Amino acid sequence: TELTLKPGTLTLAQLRAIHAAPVRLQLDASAAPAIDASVACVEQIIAEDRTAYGINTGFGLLASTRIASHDLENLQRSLVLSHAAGIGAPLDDDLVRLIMVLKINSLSRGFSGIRRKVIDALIALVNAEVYPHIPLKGSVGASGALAPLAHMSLVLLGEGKARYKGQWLSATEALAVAGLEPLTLAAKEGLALLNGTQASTAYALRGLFYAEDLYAAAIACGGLSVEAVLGSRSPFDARIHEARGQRGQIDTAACFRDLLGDSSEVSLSHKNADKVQDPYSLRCQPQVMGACLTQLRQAAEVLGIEANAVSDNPLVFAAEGDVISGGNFHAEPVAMAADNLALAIAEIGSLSERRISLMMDKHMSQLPPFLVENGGVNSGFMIAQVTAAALASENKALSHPHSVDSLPTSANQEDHVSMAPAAGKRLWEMAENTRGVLAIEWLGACQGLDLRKGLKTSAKLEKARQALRSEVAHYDRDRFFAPDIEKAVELLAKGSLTGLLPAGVLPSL
Amino acid sequence: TELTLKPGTLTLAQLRAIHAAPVRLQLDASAAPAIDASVACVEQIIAEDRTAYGINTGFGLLASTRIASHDLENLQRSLVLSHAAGIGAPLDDDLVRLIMVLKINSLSRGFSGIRRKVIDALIALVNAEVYPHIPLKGSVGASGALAPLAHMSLVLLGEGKARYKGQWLSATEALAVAGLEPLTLAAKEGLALLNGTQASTAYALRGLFYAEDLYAAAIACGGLSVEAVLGSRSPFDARIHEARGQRGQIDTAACFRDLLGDSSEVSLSHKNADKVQDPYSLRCQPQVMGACLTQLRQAAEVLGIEANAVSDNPLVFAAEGDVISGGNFHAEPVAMAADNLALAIAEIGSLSERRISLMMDKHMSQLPPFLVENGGVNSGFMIAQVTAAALASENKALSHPHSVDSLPTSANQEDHVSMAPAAGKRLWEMAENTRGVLAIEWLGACQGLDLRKGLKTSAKLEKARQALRSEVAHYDRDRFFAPDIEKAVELLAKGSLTGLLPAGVLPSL
Amino acid sequence: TELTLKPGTLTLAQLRAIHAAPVRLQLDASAAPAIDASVACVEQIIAEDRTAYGINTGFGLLASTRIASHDLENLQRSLVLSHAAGIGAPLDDDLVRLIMVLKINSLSRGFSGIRRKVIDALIALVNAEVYPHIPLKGSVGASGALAPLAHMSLVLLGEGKARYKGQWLSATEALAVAGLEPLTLAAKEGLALLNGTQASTAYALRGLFYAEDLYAAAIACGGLSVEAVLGSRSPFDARIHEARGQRGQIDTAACFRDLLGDSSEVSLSHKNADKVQDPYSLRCQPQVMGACLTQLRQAAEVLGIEANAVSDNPLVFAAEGDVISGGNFHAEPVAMAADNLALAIAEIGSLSERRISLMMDKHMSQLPPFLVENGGVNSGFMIAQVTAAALASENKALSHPHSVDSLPTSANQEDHVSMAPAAGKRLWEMAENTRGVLAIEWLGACQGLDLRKGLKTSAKLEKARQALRSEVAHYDRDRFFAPDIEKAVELLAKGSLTGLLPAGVLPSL
Amino acid sequence: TELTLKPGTLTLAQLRAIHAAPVRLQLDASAAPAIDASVACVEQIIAEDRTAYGINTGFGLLASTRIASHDLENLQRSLVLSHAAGIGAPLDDDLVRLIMVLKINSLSRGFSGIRRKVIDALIALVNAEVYPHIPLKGSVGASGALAPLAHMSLVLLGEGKARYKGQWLSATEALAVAGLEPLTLAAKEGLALLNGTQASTAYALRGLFYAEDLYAAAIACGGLSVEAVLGSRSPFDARIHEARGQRGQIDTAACFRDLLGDSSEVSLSHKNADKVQDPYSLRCQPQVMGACLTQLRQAAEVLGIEANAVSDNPLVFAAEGDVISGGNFHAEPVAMAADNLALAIAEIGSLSERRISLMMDKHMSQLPPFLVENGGVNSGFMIAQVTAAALASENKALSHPHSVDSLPTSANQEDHVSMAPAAGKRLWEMAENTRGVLAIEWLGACQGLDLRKGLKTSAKLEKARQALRSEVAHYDRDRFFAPDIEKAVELLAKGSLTGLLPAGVLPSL
Repeated sequence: TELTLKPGTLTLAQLRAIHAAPVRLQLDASAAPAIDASVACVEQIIAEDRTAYGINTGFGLLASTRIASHDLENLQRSLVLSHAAGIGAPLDDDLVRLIMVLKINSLSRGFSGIRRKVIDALIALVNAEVYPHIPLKGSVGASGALAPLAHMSLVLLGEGKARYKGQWLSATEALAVAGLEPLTLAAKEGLALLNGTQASTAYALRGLFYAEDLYAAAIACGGLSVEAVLGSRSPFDARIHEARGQRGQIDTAACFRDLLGDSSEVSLSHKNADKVQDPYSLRCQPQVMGACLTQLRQAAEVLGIEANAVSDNPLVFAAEGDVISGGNFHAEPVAMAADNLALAIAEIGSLSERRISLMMDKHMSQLPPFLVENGGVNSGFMIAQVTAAALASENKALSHPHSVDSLPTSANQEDHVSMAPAAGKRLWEMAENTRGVLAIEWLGACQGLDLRKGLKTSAKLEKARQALRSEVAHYDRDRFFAPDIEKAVELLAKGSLTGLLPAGVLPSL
Repeated sequence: TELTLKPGTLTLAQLRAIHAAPVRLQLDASAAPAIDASVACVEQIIAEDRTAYGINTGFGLLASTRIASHDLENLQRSLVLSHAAGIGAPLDDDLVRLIMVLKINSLSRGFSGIRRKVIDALIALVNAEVYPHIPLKGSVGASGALAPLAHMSLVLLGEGKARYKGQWLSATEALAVAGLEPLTLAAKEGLALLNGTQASTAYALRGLFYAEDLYAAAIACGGLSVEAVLGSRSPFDARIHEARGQRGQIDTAACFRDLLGDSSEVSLSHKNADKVQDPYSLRCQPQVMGACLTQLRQAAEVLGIEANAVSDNPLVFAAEGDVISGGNFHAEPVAMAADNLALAIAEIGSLSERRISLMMDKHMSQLPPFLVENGGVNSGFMIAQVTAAALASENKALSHPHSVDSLPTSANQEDHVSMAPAAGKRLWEMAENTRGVLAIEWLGACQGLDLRKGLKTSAKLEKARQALRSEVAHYDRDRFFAPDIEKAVELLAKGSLTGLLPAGVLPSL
Repeated sequence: TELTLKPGTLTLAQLRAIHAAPVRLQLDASAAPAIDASVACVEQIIAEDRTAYGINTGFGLLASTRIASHDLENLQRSLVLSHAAGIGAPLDDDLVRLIMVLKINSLSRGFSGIRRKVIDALIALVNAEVYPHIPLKGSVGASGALAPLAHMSLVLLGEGKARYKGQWLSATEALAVAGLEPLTLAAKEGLALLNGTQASTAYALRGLFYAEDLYAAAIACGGLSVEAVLGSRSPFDARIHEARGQRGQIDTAACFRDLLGDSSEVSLSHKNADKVQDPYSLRCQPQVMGACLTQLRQAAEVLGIEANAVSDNPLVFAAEGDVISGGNFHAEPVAMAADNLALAIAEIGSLSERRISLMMDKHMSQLPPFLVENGGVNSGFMIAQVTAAALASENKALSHPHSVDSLPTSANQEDHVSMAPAAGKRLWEMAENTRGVLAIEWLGACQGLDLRKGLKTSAKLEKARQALRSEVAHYDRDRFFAPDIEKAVELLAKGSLTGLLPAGVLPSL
Repeated sequence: TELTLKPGTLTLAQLRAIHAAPVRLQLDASAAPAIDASVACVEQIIAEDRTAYGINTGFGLLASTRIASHDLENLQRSLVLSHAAGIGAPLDDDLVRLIMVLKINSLSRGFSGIRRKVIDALIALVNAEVYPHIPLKGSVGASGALAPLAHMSLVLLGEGKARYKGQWLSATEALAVAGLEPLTLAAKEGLALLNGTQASTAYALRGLFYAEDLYAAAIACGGLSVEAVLGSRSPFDARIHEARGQRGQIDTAACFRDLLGDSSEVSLSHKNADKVQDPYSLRCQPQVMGACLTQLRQAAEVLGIEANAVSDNPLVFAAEGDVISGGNFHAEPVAMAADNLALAIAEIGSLSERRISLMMDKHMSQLPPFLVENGGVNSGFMIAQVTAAALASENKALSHPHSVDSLPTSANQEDHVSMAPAAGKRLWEMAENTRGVLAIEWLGACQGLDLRKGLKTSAKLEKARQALRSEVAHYDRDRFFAPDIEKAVELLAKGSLTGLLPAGVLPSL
């Protein structure tokens, strides 16, 4: 997938693509002038013997002291070497890549004052599929992607290590792989590379994509459970949704009618489609899932903007010759988006679990008192029904927001931070919880529909049944179930059901 | 303030007005046809001997059993009498009113099948300033505003009690005050009155308004602290914000430049406006407060929509002659908005506290090591600086989201609920925490600027100084401070500083 | 109730008594020597021209500078005047009193270096039922009960205000009421009065007592629901509990067998007492309530110790002539106890709610599908069953611990604090949630047993039925229920059911 | 390490040993009679044609229906096969082993009615170092260790897979390795193996051990930082601690005096040991760490008891010939212990972080404004100081308790559960956060003391310096730090500093 990048125009779709697979990129020519221009600004500042913080001053107490021009190259290197004090397991190549591409997009907007040749270097590591070692922990989402970003730049200066073809090489052997040589940095270039919200942004983005995949899956899964228990379609009537006027819900109901259709053999084979009321977990799916869609749409907007943001410091405005110190490196926005996404992920998992319970019960579904065929011979999946409770419950605590916490770092000058990295990181596990839950819904609904011998559900829903059944057989009775769940989870993770959702509903899809 | 209501067109401003003070309303004539029409639909259903759930069936197991037409009037009354099982202190007249006006707006959209004369009754209690007894607790944000809504309708049937001129009268003496008589209800009218998201919506709305008032105040307060410590204005440079591309932050910075202006006597009296970097708590105000503005804007949209929503069940579509049972009574959306608003309220309080700390410190401000004049003679407000820490910390726990919790009610048919009432209720206390924090910032900044003898800050900021000083004197030293805070809180609560913020920034303002 | 206090020997029972009602106290003569002795130590330090921090140094930067002896009296007064920067509503007389008695107990251990005449003053305000104004907020549980304690001492120096006979008098008119005159303080006496963990300790203690009252009530209530639904007694078999070896549970089961007895008319009237298994919410009561008892016993121990603790600074050891600065003013222990107690309170509320649900369901009880007599005529308390869900759910968020939060105060010298005040304060509301829940259980079980015409439960349980029925009639059908709950709550709050629990189970009882 | 097990006498030390390394065990002869006896009870129940739930009834609706005696062997197998519906990664051999040994201890108390030959089988898999596949997720801590326990028993019946010499074999090849053959089960044996609190108990135990290791480490680390910044020893004066009367704190102070001694070259080289007050993070170490010790001691007691508990159902009392159904399988106690331990782990991490901050600051330590040697040349570890903030902050959210959550499983008969597995699982990550924090403290203090050329600290503390320096060199300046942290973490994880703490302080140590 070749991209000709025009900085700051990244869409969430492209971001999905970048997160998902290898990317080949090159810059758009419209890019060259602003980048090159911001460098000449920095360059003339130096030459006019002027002194500017972030450009040619020292740091802290010395933030006021000029650094010998020839002293400047060692500053960079000291900055990079010093900040790589992260901790944890190393990010998978996917996230690295994404972060690499986000930093590139960001620098290339020509507000950062670093040479194109340095940007060009990053791009070359991207194109070569060489991914610098980045550890999961250390950043508080304020003062630049500081460790993760430092760990990234290490390889550029022939330091640290990088992964290639799944093997750890040296920052040197790997630079060569990319057709490069160890690089030396100039004024501002140290602060340009190490500062930004890219790490936290990639974390939050992965969570959004995850939240997105679960959403889609949940519409297919909730559609089967409606059928499995011979539920109504009336809860999906467009008019009820337009009368509430909630868009998330409006679009969600629409998605539901699309997948279920006006009726099915299954649905048609039950006298009427009204009688007894359906339980909230069925009936209020548009409302709840609808609320969830809104949530993930709000975050997506914030995150869509941040992915193209000029997030370093200080920023250089070559047109006016100004260099300004701000705080764009503060990822509060991103943190809140991550926290936002937590609620949607949890509540999708919550609703699916109650549908599982419904299904297993001696009614809430209208099938076997457990699906199997007697609580006394065996006792089917009342149990997988327990596993989903355990996963759903977890997400309740994981929902605790991180954007409200903060610790005064490095001498109460850095007296308020975001915690965006942790806000976002936790969504990944939250999505695993919700994914196992749905998988169990998926397996349960298909088991149940199965019991309704020879009957068929909607066209999209029969596709969802077949997707499962292509890899997991009907579990009609006593035998080790864990491996069914395990398999269902994978298919979900491979986006098995994603294609059934109508297009343009989800931000990145 | 007279309003001629056109149902479902309520703006957040009008809602602010309704929440804030007595409202006189009447319906717009364009209203009459749909309302009257939905009634005739219900009415013809009855007459054609047809039986429809929510209209003329029983409930639960009997949800399938027709109720003798003449039996129907007692159903209503039984519904109302039965659901008023709430708990807690009674809502203040303000919230009652708001809820009353939201239910009225909702019913009048003519999807609810209840007589105009019943709507007219509600409106008359509004116009008369007669507020039925509603207790704070009982609702789970699903199955209709059920208790609070039941407690409301009680007065209509000459039951319960209502508050008038701050006194509890009987639902009878109070009905009369409104020029009314006890009412009898007809088919569907019981479910129309008791079902809806109005209670939770009013709770969340009050929180939004609160969050809004704090925001504004926080821009004035953060502006004074910048001055108090001779901070920079460069962090507010429009260009840095447009380069990030975040709107919340863009608008926030703009608000800051508006209040501070390019410079002040105070600011002008300090050699330069660059030198040492400002601490995050100063520098990253656009970023953080900007993130907060976004948050409260997202919720406002959801809540703005819900205030005009047709939230009862089942809904009647007279044009097609259809009566449909959905789940619009599920307040998931509202719950998430409330949870959303929690983060903004907390983080506004968080940033203000670190500014207080900065100010009290032997620097972070550039004034007295505590503001007073020596930690050894007395020791000023290092302490009020402690009180703000206690209030800020609280909001960290209060931020725990309620929209992720749910309990299966009334026999796992109501197997998923929202918890919207609690999500929203908790914001009120959260705003008190943040308001005390800011008050202390307000008092501190004015104390500090004071110390800079005879110097003046911006025009809007001098207005903020004077607003304080008009009621709270300079606290130049040893004497009981609590009463300063107490006073500052009130002024804040009376919206003292709200008028300084530029117009059209905040949803309801 | 006259007490002759021997400092540091307070029991939790006496503390319950002090919290619960007016106390008359006087010191034990064994007290005089250590108190008087610590004063003479301070006094000789002064006279030997020695200089000691906390005794005769300044504060902060000046913590190293000696204060003119004649300057010392104004230090006290400055300390008191300065720290009273609290916020919130004023504590009820009960809590004030308790705090007053805890500070008295503490000082009197003769480690604090303050005159008996000053202690004597406090005691006189206690004996006279004069309660100084203390606001709920401001303290972070570290650096002395600082504001609340300052607000307390205000009255002593003829400042602030005090409540007497429920009226706010002046610290002067109120001092006189106590037979006193405004007092002047000496070296160390300022730090002795304002520093300590008494405020947080009283907060946590009130929560413990609350948690205690709920526990007892929950054994009576859970006993009725077992009967109401014709549950088994076998889950209470001593042998099952001794086999687990958990003491909390062992004692809890014992309490259950005591209240239910081997059998009842009710229980005897059902063929057997085995058949179908009982649901966890019945069967696992010893286990869950047992876990809860342990929790509240652990906290009680910590809190029992803290109530007698010498918590000021610095401390004076007259025997060796030493004055030492420590940090006993850090209430971490208390904070954790408060957080501890949160889990017990929540989980008691949680189990009671599921018993309500069980009862309302068309089984889980064996009575009316809702208790009333048809979901279709009326529909009874399926609803009060909703109110309990709302109260139970709240406690889930309120359980979020405060002892994990901390903010660096007054210049990172006070860089770690406890947050004990908030940890404890929140339990009070948590107990209201759980109390409403139980009240609803209480009312429901009695309603249900009622339906079993003319049948009787255990002797203690019939007492519990009668306690209710003495004030709340059988609610056999359609009519306003809220007022039933309201009434039940009160009785619970008046400890109505507390006397049925066997003695010596609960720490303070 | 050979053990001759006398059931239910396990100590926490032995449990530490079992968790930590391979165990060889055999039963004590005193064991044989009760085990064998409970079997004959079950056996005679069968033979007398009597029917008993859990023994020879069906399940659920059929819980009342007798199972053909010859039908019974297939019941077991169906039970096992059915409940293995867990999810997640497989537990490490350590935890498996521990769980295996806990179930063995439990069954062997002869209340479970299963043959010794079946117990003997488990023991043989333990002795052979063959560890059945157990996935991390699925259990809600109620209804028996159900999935994890089912997954365990799978191998016994020649199903599933087991790990041996770090390789996954078949339950068959692995049974053989243990010298076994696939087993068939009899009455009650299915419920005896699958039911219990062992899984959650092992999870919580690992957390306790972790919490224990961190505690010790934190005393050594906090001792070095006191020295690094030339802090006082007076805060550790026994008298201050006895005056508070808190035991945790009393023992903690004692531990501190033991490690620091009355004085050191370092301490001796600073004029006095009083002057300026130390910051809370130093001074209040006994108080905070003391509160933490209490917390972990409380949990340990509960967990110590649970490890020896008879936790299955129903239980058999051969002496009286009774078979009783209780609910000992409800792990509420364990859940609360796990939640309890969370607070200690967090607060240990919290205090260490503020000590790091202190150290890095241009004071709070008295060393380099960052440790390195100028914020302007390089800038040392102000950064690792950031990494610790990120880890400490995480633990704030992870502290959210799981014992307050619950979901009604398998048809509201299982209407209240514990969530003990998740309460405990989360402590492991929480300990990683706190361990990285301390590691960074460790590295920082040693770096700082280093700067005090040629000076020495206490004898135990010099051992702690050397432990580090044996593997991590002084990091005197600019170069990649991450690998220092990485290394320090490992040493901590290998219990490097554990041996310095005086004996008998910690429950398991």
